[PDB]
Amino acid sequence: GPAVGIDLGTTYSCVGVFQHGKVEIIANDQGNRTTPSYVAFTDTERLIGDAAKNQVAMNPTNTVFDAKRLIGRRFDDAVVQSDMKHWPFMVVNDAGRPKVQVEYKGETKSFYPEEVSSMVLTKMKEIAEAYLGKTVTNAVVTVPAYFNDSQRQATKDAGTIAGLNVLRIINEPTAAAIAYGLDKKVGAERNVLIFDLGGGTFDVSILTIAAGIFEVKSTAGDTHLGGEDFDNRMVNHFIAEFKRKHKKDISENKRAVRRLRTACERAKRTLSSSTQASIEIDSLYEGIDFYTSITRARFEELNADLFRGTLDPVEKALRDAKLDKSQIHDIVLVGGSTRIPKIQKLLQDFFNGKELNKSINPDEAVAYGAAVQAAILSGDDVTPLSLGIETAGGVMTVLIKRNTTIPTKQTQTFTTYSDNQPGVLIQVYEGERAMTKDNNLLGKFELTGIPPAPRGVPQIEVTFDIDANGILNVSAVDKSTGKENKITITNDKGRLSKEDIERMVQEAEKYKAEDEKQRDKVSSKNSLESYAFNMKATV
Ligand SMILES: O=C(O)CNC(CO)(CO)CO
Ligand SMILES: [K+]
Ligand SMILES: [K+]
Repeated sequence: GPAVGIDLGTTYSCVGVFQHGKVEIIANDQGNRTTPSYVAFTDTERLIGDAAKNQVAMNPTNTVFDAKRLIGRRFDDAVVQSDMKHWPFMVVNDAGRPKVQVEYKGETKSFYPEEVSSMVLTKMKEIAEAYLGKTVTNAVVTVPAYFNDSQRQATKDAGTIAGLNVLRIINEPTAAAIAYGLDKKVGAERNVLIFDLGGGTFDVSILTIAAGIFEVKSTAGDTHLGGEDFDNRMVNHFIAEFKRKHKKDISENKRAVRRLRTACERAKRTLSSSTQASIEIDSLYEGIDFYTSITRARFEELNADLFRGTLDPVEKALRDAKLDKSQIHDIVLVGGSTRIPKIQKLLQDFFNGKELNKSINPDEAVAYGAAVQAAILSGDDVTPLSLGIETAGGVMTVLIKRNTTIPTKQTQTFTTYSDNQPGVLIQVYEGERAMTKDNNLLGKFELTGIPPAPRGVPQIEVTFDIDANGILNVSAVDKSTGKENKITITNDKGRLSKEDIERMVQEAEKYKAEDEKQRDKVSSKNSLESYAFNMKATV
């Protein structure tokens, strides 16, 4: 049958299907297009989704949430340890592997984070099956771009337990871009900033999209910032107001705080579309009815630090991506909290008036992209890789960047690394990695007869030329004598598939921090040696 796209989120999960040329976000039993990522254990039954969240106050100890925070992690991690403080459910050490302890049918039961996530995936699969009328096995599950291999594997394992065959694990920012069809946009290297403000998590990702290939240049955000924090500021304000107006603290009564929180959540939604919102609660504390109103401006004032702090991760992502704000070509809003007008104004003003892509429901965009990717996997002139030469230390120095329109001619000047160097070896490589060993060797040629001189004085000009056919000609000239040597590298049709380019870009993303340190180690950027570093029998 048709494959489904699943957004497994920390607070909420969404499932979508591409059928008859259209993506449909599938509603649950209660008519909700988003299902809470909550699993509840009771003396008689196991509850998943909205039902679990509705009874959380009654059974906090046995209601589980924020499993995505523990997936593919270790009990020792500071994140795990810090998070446990705010969780009513028990997290226990099992040989350093985090597991949740709950009471189920009178037996204490412990479950892995992937097991809890599998139960959420089971509900999403069931929601899809009820809508489709057919069993759904194939699925594409999304993960945060910063997730490591163990977290991604743990997510795939959760689907495997659920009975789903996970065709691919894809980044949530990449899924949002696919939903907006940024990949299908014409041209070269569009830079995309995904601004994701969920209920409990904030993510900012910069992606460069070129010829259908996505590269995650940078990631930034706050794992503990979301819409709930905005609700908390409103709740604290109203508790203070009641204490001033009626001289009572309602914080003692759990039900009173819960009723106020629900009113604050409804008011925040109203404030997204209206200037003011009304709070009406009967007998909130000691029989006193609380009837009051809040303006959008007061809501903005209560959350001013949180709203403006959103720009700081955007600034860090731009610095890590080494891009100016002007170089961003597309901005995508993901998450319900992005509906807030102040957040949109702060981002648009920071980007000097740039339009924001908000057209697809922010809560459903990641699932929408996952569904398009699932369909593509199921039935449903530019340069592919960076081209460069090896510099001293086996470093890759790029002369032609990936996705550069062809024909192109690029020239750089290099020097000897050793005193009285007789010659230089020009080694041509293809790849996105800092070291040539991690890149592909295309050809090598030798320039010799260099006049004896101190290191840094001989000048060797290397030129890369691509005739429109795509044939690469690499030439080196000794500037002192005019002596030259060149290699012609044939472009075989089908040498690289789309997957081959994707794997090498994904490898560069996985090792970006380590790759940067290797670039920092060599003092001179363009010094050339007379030997292949990869074939040296040292270290
Ligand atoms: O909360 C998260 O896990 C990430 N946020 C999204 C919800 O899953 C996914 O991108 C969208 O807000
Ligand atoms: K997801
Ligand atoms: K997020």
